[PDB]
Amino acid sequence: SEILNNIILNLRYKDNNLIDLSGYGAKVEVYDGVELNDKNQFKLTSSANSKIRVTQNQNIIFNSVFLDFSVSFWIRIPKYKNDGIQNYIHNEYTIINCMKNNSGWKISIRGNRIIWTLIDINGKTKSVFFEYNIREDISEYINRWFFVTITNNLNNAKIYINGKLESNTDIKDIREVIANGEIIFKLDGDIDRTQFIWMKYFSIFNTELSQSNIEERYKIQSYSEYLKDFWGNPLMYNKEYYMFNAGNKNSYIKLKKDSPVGEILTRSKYNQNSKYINYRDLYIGEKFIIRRKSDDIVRKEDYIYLDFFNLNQEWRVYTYKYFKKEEEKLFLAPISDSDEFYNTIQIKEYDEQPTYSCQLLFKKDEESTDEIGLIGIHRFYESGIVFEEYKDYFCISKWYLKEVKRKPYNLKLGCNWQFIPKDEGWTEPP
Amino acid sequence: EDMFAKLKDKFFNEINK
Repeated sequence: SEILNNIILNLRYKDNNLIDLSGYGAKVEVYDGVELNDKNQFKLTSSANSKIRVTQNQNIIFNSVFLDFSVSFWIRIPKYKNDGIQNYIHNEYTIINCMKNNSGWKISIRGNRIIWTLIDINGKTKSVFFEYNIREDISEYINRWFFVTITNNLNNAKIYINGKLESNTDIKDIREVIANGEIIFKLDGDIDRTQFIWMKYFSIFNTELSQSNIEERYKIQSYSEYLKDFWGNPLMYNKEYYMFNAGNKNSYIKLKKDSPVGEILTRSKYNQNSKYINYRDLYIGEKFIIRRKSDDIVRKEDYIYLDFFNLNQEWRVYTYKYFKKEEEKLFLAPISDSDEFYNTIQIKEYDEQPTYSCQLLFKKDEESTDEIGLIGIHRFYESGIVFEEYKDYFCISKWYLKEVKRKPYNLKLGCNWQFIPKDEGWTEPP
Repeated sequence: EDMFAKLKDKFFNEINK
């Protein structure tokens, strides 16, 4: 119950609605423009009716000496529009505002920066923010779910991202801040018509949360029986996905021309000459689809078939049953029965820390406890008549079997995969 | 029918040599 101490507002999904489960009974009014789902996610758009109003229980008591409280929530911010970089970088918009008599707090966003602002009764202001890079090949934050926690005490305001301290601002100068006014969740500013934000698990505490307490809540809220996709949403059966490899982030799978194997190519990247932004393309390579062996949620330990689309037909990923080396090239072919190929894969999650990566274990039989190997990427010698050249191939490897047991789990292992479905928050026009 | 068999052969050559 550690992560339930001092909680004074806990918004949770219930019957197609959002309700305060803090135990203090705050009134919550979600207007028709807010999209909600049973995974506790809610979307704020640019529509005028896309808003939530929370009226706090006025009997709640706050620290009278100094501002001693914390706010936490998960958020997913869409990628910038390539042809709208300037507005992205410059236009700041409020997403959550709690003001009373011109005093209070607010959470706002300017491009790739998330901002926390406090205004005391004298009108004095202070802010602290977290900005993520927008020039990396692959970002851990753009359009992906991440955990935010802001804490305030007598001396400073801190921002923790995914359980870790990222920013701090001294606020010893700030005097009384009125924090019990109405909370308005709504995009406010000069925003594009297509702008939107997803949020989840919004909570407020009347105390400064410790780093230990914050890291703990991160893990508890990251926990689920099901696997997640690249953006952090639940992984699904019967859904098209591109594949990403954590150990070779700039690599993607492509069916080799005239050969039933998967070769690994290099991800292309942003063309247009904008020194402000850089990224590698995500929607490339073969389109895969996970099928249940037996639209659902793919859970750890499930037995599946990893299929993909090859010219108007659904194909499948197989492993030869008798390769004699440590690792071998996977066989990518039509769906059919065979004596010499395994097609059953058990999807796993070996990491004990929050992750969006999963592993693919080929099984002889669902029943047999025998382990054939894990799917990964390996460099194969393609020695040609002239001289020997090498090339990476989509493979099965027995070497990962032992490595995945080492603790702490190695996040960079080549057997770590992520699934990327097309998402409205990530657009990559040529 | 199943040319799955022909492919199986292109596979074996791809790994063999």
